[PDB]
Amino acid sequence: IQPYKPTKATIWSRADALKVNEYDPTTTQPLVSGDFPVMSDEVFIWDTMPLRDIDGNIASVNGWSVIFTLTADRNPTAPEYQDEQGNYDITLDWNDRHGRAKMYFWYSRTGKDWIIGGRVMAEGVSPTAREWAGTPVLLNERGEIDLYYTAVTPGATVVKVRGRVVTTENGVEMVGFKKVKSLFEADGKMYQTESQNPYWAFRDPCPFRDPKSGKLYMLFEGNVAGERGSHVVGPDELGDVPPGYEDAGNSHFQTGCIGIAVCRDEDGDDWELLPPLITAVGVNDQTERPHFVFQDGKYYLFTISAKFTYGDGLTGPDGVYGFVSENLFGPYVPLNGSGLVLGNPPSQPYQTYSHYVMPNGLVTSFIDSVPTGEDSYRIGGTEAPTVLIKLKGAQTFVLEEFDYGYIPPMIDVKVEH
Repeated sequence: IQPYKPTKATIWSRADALKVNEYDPTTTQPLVSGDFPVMSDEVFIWDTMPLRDIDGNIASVNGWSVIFTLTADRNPTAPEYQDEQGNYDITLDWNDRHGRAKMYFWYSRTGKDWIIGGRVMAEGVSPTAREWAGTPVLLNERGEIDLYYTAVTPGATVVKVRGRVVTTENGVEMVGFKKVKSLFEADGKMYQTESQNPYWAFRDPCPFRDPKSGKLYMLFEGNVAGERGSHVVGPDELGDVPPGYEDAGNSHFQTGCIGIAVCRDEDGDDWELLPPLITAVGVNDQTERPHFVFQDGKYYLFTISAKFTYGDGLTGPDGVYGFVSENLFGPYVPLNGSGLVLGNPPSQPYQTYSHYVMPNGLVTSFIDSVPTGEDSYRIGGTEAPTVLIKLKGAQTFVLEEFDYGYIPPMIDVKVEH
């Protein structure tokens, strides 16, 4: 017997979070310009999911780059959105996007200047009217895709739907996305359920093939199981806080975690829930859109979090947080000491969200709210400038800003059927 250290959740502690520096130029997103272009006058987009293979390679098909987006109609003539003076209030329309979210696709031979493709699934295919985020996985040279996504209301279920991409020299179509399959939902012993917490998270599936074992796993956002308000911020959740920083307040209401599941097969059909990789009890309620970069034989685990969902007595920016391990199952340590990788600038704290770090170091995000004066601001619902980061040991560094929605491919796949 070679005894191995047992698998245990890595704790993101309050002491770790106290290191978060909102004013670090190496971990701040470049300022978004108030004059940003808008992709569509018909729909809002936000969460953006590039087509990729199971190993994480961003993929074009016959030279066409493809992205999937969470999408919502713009409703400029809706009476509900007319203000006191009978003028359209975009903020109300934008805030209602989540309740009417649908999966669209877009394509481009340049990895930018996206051409809208429309709905992935015909209306009525999804068992829930709300389609929330996940991952489009290109399977083979027949152009078959497994779209892993979150079916929301009733409940929140990780699901997948098989279809295929068809290309011509004029553009791209998504066909045959007809049969949504239930994979798993929160169990209540490892991941918190709606019964335990009306505000529970269970979403953002990120399937991947482990580069070391070759087994299929899948990350998702969850909360630590237990009735809302029952969790305890104990010595491990507090961590090594300095004198005067012992008070956890009511931070036991913040219970975010990064979950992982394992597949019994190579087709991603039958999944088993595992205990979480990372827990943030007392630190942050929302460890969103968990995803990996594999580099230098290490596991870089990224998650998107918000200022608003920090534990009592803690703060930090909206943006990218992350951890690094030698091993898939840890132990993980916080990148840059605190976990902060790419924070919004405090002068434009809501400029972007739902970032995605790709294996080439390029980080895509969508524009939310950009200030244009003392009280005035613009709504995006469009792609932000891509920004290159470098991963180096347990450090990250912002390097270079690229064009709006620049998502170049890492591989091209030759498709016919």
